Amino acid sequence: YPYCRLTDQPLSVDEVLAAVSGPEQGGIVIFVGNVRDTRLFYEAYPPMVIRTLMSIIGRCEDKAEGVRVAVAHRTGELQIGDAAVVIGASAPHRAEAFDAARMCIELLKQEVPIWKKEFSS
Amino acid sequence: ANVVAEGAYPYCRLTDQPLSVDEVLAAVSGPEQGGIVIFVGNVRDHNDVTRLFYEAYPPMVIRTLMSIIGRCEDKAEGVRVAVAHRTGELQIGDAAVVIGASAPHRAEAFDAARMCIELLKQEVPIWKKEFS
Ligand SMILES: [Ca+2]
Repeated sequence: YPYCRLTDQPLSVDEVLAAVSGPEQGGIVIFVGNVRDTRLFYEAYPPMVIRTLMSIIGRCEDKAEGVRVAVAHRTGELQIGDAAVVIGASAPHRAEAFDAARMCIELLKQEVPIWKKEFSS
Repeated sequence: ANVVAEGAYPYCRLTDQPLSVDEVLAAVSGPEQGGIVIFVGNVRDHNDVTRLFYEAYPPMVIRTLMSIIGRCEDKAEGVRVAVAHRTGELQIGDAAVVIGASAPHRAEAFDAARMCIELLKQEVPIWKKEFS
């Protein structure tokens, strides 16, 4: 199965990178979505979100041969500098890894149902 | 062997040692960088060892990389690009290049990363041979 995580813990670039690596993957694209410049919370129902993430991964891998996609999304409280999402896509060639990573994040942004809360301490 | 531009310098590293995603990632991170894209170009197999060298003097290659970075950064506001490049003897699976690009938003980060690798491949001349 693909690497597909929804967690309250800091995301791992190492893990996403490893999930997507392999002898035949010449190109790897990794997207990191960081929190920019006050408290921030992500609230989600994990079963629904994870299912949605799996759907997205399947559609992205479907575009070209040898394409591997991994996704990690964070929930809970976040700080400036924290990764909210980490996406990895690999392919024999760089074009297909760029295509899959970009497709993955656009779909995620459009589809993953999430509540965003902002208040001030 | 390692040469790296640190501080205010744009991140540029030439080495014969294993590359690091984390270092490149840190190099383009910032309070206002909301979207970050990393490209890793790996040695893959076509039926086990690859030797890679510059066709030019390393300082010439650095000038080239620094110029490429400048141009990629000039395309939009808040764009940061970083390049790590490895030569010598590499294994199947080894990273030959790690590129990082960041920006306030994701679109410019993807643009910068893609532009960077494209300019690199057409402007940085590399001696490449496969061995057994
Ligand atoms: Ca050549």
